[PDB]
Amino acid sequence: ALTQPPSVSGSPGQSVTISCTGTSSDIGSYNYVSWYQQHPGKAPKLMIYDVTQRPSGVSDRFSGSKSGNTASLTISGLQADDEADYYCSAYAGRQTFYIFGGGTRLTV
Amino acid sequence: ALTQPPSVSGSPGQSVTISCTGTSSDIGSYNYVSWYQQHPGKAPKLMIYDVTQRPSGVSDRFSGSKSGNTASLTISGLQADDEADYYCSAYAGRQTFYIFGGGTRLTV
Amino acid sequence: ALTQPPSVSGSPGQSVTISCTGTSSDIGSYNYVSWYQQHPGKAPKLMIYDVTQRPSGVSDRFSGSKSGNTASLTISGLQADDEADYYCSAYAGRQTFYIFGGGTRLTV
Amino acid sequence: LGFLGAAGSTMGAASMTLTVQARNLLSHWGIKQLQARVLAVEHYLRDQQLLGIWGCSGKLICCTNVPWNSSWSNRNLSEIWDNMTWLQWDKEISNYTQIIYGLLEESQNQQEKNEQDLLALD
Amino acid sequence: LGFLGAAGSTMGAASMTLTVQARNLLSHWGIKQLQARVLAVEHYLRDQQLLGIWGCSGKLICCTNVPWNSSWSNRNLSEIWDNMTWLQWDKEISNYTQIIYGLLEESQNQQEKNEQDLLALD
Amino acid sequence: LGFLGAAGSTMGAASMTLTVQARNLLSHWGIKQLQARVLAVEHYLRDQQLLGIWGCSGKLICCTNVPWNSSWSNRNLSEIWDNMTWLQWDKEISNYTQIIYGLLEESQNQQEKNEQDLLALD
Amino acid sequence: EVQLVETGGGLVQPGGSLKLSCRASGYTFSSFAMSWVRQAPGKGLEWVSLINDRGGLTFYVDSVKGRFTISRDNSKNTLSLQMHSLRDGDTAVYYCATGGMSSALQSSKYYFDFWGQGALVTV
Amino acid sequence: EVQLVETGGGLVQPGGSLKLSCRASGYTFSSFAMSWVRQAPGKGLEWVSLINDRGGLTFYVDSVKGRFTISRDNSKNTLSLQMHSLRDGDTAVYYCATGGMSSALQSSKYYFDFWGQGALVTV
Amino acid sequence: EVQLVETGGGLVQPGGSLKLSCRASGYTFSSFAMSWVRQAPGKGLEWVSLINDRGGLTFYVDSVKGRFTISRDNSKNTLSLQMHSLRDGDTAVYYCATGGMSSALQSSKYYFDFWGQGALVTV
Ligand SMILES: *[C@@H]1O[C@H](CO)[C@@H](O[C@@H]2O[C@H](CO)[C@@H](O)[C@H](O)[C@H]2NC(C)=O)[C@H](O)[C@H]1NC(C)=O
Ligand SMILES: *[C@@H]1O[C@H](CO)[C@@H](O[C@@H]2O[C@H](CO)[C@@H](O)[C@H](O)[C@H]2NC(C)=O)[C@H](O)[C@H]1NC(C)=O
Ligand SMILES: *[C@@H]1O[C@H](CO)[C@@H](O[C@@H]2O[C@H](CO)[C@@H](O)[C@H](O)[C@H]2NC(C)=O)[C@H](O)[C@H]1NC(C)=O
Ligand SMILES: *[C@@H]1O[C@H](CO)[C@@H](O)[C@H](O)[C@H]1NC(C)=O
Ligand SMILES: *[C@@H]1O[C@H](CO)[C@@H](O)[C@H](O)[C@H]1NC(C)=O
Ligand SMILES: *[C@@H]1O[C@H](CO)[C@@H](O)[C@H](O)[C@H]1NC(C)=O
Ligand SMILES: *[C@@H]1O[C@H](CO)[C@@H](O)[C@H](O)[C@H]1NC(C)=O
Ligand SMILES: *[C@@H]1O[C@H](CO)[C@@H](O)[C@H](O)[C@H]1NC(C)=O
Ligand SMILES: *[C@@H]1O[C@H](CO)[C@@H](O)[C@H](O)[C@H]1NC(C)=O
Ligand SMILES: *[C@@H]1O[C@H](CO)[C@@H](O)[C@H](O)[C@H]1NC(C)=O
Ligand SMILES: *[C@@H]1O[C@H](CO)[C@@H](O)[C@H](O)[C@H]1NC(C)=O
Ligand SMILES: *[C@@H]1O[C@H](CO)[C@@H](O)[C@H](O)[C@H]1NC(C)=O
Repeated sequence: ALTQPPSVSGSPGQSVTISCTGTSSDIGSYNYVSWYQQHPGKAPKLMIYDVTQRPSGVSDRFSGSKSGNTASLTISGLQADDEADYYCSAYAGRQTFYIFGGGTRLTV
Repeated sequence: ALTQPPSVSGSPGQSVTISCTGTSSDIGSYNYVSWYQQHPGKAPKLMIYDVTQRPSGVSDRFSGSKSGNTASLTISGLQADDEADYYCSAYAGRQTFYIFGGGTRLTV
Repeated sequence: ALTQPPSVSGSPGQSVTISCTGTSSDIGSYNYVSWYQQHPGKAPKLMIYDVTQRPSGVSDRFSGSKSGNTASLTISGLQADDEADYYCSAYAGRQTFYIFGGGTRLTV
Repeated sequence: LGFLGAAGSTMGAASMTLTVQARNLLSHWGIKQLQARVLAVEHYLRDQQLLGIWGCSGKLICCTNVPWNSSWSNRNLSEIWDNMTWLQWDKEISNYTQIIYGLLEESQNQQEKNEQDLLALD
Repeated sequence: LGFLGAAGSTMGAASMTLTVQARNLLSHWGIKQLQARVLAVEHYLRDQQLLGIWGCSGKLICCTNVPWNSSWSNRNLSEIWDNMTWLQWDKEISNYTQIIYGLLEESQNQQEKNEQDLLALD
Repeated sequence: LGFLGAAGSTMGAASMTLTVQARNLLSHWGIKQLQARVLAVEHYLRDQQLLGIWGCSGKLICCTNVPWNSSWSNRNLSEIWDNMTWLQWDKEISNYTQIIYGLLEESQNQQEKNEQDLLALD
Repeated sequence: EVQLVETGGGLVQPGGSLKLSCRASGYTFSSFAMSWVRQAPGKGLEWVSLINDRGGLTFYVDSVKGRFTISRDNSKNTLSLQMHSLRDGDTAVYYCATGGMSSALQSSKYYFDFWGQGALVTV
Repeated sequence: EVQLVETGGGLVQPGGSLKLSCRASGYTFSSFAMSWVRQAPGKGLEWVSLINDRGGLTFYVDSVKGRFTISRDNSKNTLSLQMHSLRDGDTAVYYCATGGMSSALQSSKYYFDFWGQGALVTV
Repeated sequence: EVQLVETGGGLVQPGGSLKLSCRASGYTFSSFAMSWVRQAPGKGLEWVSLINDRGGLTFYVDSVKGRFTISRDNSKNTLSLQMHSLRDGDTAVYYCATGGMSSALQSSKYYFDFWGQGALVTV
């Protein structure tokens, strides 16, 4: 699995970073790392895809990047509405197809 | 190997069942399970093939079936002449070709 | 690796044999076993190739053979100038390409 | 044997002479002789085009993913290969030829698309 | 649809009718009719020869190792396949056809040589 | 180079120009001109048929399972590829061409049958 | 509005079987690849299976490779999953999702755009 | 009457080699695939090798894969087995048998119809 | 006179990278396959990588397979090796050598004919 360690937090209005560490070939070679916002009892919402892209419906608060074998999600100024688990996932070379990371909890 | 546990017995005229348990993909997926009658010092004789078929020269006493991952040989009314070891074998997916079971002894 | 055990020696003018033992498929199936003369701080020189061949520039002193899964280098009458480490190597079936043996030291 | 020597042989036995037959497909008055040669070429190319379309472009014998329907003159398996000649077989299933060919074309286009998708998986 | 039925369809949709088009390439006064048939055959063979040369000898659809150059009318990916017909595409890149073909031939000869070397590794 | 530019080059060097030569095989009075074109097509098809029969249907270069016999003008390996032209080679082995072709056909039919059997192993 | 709605599920004994299904609308069903994603109670997300848009190519996570079947019916706009030889380890919410692989003519994604709410399967 | 008759065998030192052969009649030799089956003294049956009817395809159990050769001569109606680099673990009766794979035109069997009596090999 | 002359090398921190190169003359560069061979301080010889004469086929020892790149420029008569993600275990002299595989038209060798003196790489 990918690792997104527990836990991330901050006050409303502060920025936070949620990490996602892979291994070697998975997020190292493939620029297909996505991030999801998981509410406690609701289906997850897509925030980030590829490395830096976000779908329509996702605000400017969510952005991200990748370097080496580690990816991250950045929230530019945290809202109380962002108290969700975050998950990263990535393409796994047509061998395992997709690897989800252990997720991590964001507290505002 | 396939397992045909020791031992099976009965009085003359009684029916008996000889089992043959496989694993998952071998006798589960391939309907090519045969049974042989092995005399103590003679080459084995074919009794059953596929699942339910028998060659000419084999009497009505021998019949059989398969379900799940387990096969069996049924003797409809046991003769003293049937005191032989029984062996089951099956096709193994072009990987190992044929798997013989450990055999089992029939006593009348 | 291939094994050329330590150590080989003899007086000037004596013949010596340097062994190289492989496994099964490597020098057993491929007649591509070479020998090199390694000076203490210089690049190695090719002595033997295939099984019995030697390149121009290599004198009659160096000859060799292979049998079973073991190869050897023969020096027909040892010079003080032959105090070098010897290495054997061989083709490895397009899997590992080349296997070098642990080398061995010749003392005159 | 030689050309058509296997014509009276069983279908199974005759499968060993495909090479022989294949080579003999290629190996004003004069204008009609020329016309005949041109038409022979077009016929040859049509057979080759079908083999290409069906995914069997460079083989005398090949397999496909179309199952045999029992409605297509089910005559067992060993009876067809051991006790029948190709001349007879060609009559036994003459009304199914177009059906089979259509199926062979469809179960190729499906395969090419699946291969194309797989080649796009990084 | 039928022959050329997909001509007004998008490039993507039309990829499913390649079989239909392929079959309709084959399926003194009289001498000019004969000449036309001969020329049609030569044309057919030239297209087949290119597919052979490029390493795509028995496929209606195949992939190559030549990257698409952005200079060759970069029109995105989904725009080409979903909002354009083949007739339009053939004009969008008409000046690059010879360049592409040359590249396809070169990045075949390189592949055949690499395969030949690998088959010589014991 | 260009067409036949490699004719005087060594066999090895000339192996890089196969594409060039292949493309130039395709690229009452009038009736004799028409006849010549038809015959050229038949010749072309015969060469293609052999490549198909031998299991080398879509390659300019391919390998086979027929060993080289030393009786077939054994001229070493490097001497043939580096110090000889194709024109010379074609004379060095002109009396073995039919033998080699027969072997190439046989050691194909054997391969097709083995492949067919393997595809029947569940 | 794109919606994926799962049904089926329930508690099944280990060694048993069940089938899930997902109906979908708001998009052309036949234009997208789909998958099932597992949410174990405390694990969150595991990929289980992927099917292409024509329903001809399927891929599985090794752990269900010999047990699960992913299938489609594009006339019904239905995705389905047949799970055999169930284990307790398969207890999870199973989500219907669109995304993953594509047609090779249309900007392959390798991510999931839409999610249903998921069926709950207990074993 | 179909008969398979083995010869050869005997005691050989570990690390040595020997060859077995089987003559056969009562059927067209060339019409059937054949195999060798091992009967270790107390194990009963182990498959060792399979050869098709034309003598072109051979298959082996992994344990003899790098050591044994199975071969045929259809003019002699002879099946043979060359065993190299023998181990004590190879002590067994080796049976000549007809069956296993087939021609793909003729009802593949995947079972053995006939057995010889077997050669005894001790290592 | 055939000569292979290495350059580059030096001490690099673990996790870093460096590139080696070898210039060569006295022979047609483009006519021979080349390789890099490692001489660890006390191990003597380990094969690392092989490249064919046209620079299109490369082979690696598994231990550097995901880290090293072997490349050629036949106009410059230069062989080169890029080593990424270096480990202490890679400390060695790296030799430029000609030999190994060949063109398949020219008496494949499977041995090394010429050696340079090698670059020293410390990690
Ligand atoms: C074998 O051929 C028969 C005859 O055409 C097929 O049966 C028909 O299948 C269609 C499919 O919708 C039905 O509408 C027809 O009514 C069927 N005909 C009869 C007489 O029942 C059959 O499906 C074919 N089987 C295979 C495996 O292709
Ligand atoms: C795409 O096409 C362009 C245009 O021909 C190529 O650019 C040329 O590359 C050559 C290579 O030496 C240069 O000399 C030219 O000056 C380049 N032209 C321009 C306008 O810069 C380009 O390399 C091609 N790209 C690919 C990937 O093939
Ligand atoms: C190479 O060609 C020679 C010449 O034809 C072959 O030798 C002949 O083999 C047949 C086989 O039965 C013998 O009957 C002939 O008497 C042989 N001729 C001579 C002159 O000895 C040879 O076998 C061929 N080798 C290969 C590998 O095909
Ligand atoms: C013709 O029929 C006879 C009947 O026994 C058979 O032996 C013979 O081989 C057949 N010939 C061919 C060419 O099949
Ligand atoms: C038809 O196939 C069955 C399948 O076993 C076979 O037993 C039967 O003999 C065959 N009939 C003929 C005429 O060959
Ligand atoms: C084809 O249809 C005709 C129509 O009468 C029938 O007589 C003939 O036997 C059919 N052929 C086959 C192979 O069924
Ligand atoms: C023609 O254009 C219309 C516009 O909506 C489209 O719906 C239709 O499918 C098109 N026809 C073809 C053959 O693409
Ligand atoms: C061009 O490609 C980009 C890549 O994401 C896409 O977003 C954009 O919509 C495309 N343009 C058109 C006209 O499709
Ligand atoms: C091809 O070149 C001509 C020269 O004027 C130009 O007008 C035309 O648009 C070009 N075609 C393409 C596809 O660029
Ligand atoms: C012709 O022979 C000369 C002799 O040195 C050689 O250099 C030249 O390359 C040859 N030309 C061709 C086309 O091989
Ligand atoms: C013939 O082949 C041998 C094999 O090593 C080679 O040494 C010899 O030089 C070759 N002869 C010629 C003329 O190339
Ligand atoms: C072919 O046979 C003729 C018969 O005299 C002989 O002169 C010629 O040299 C032979 N060609 C070859 C390649 O041996």
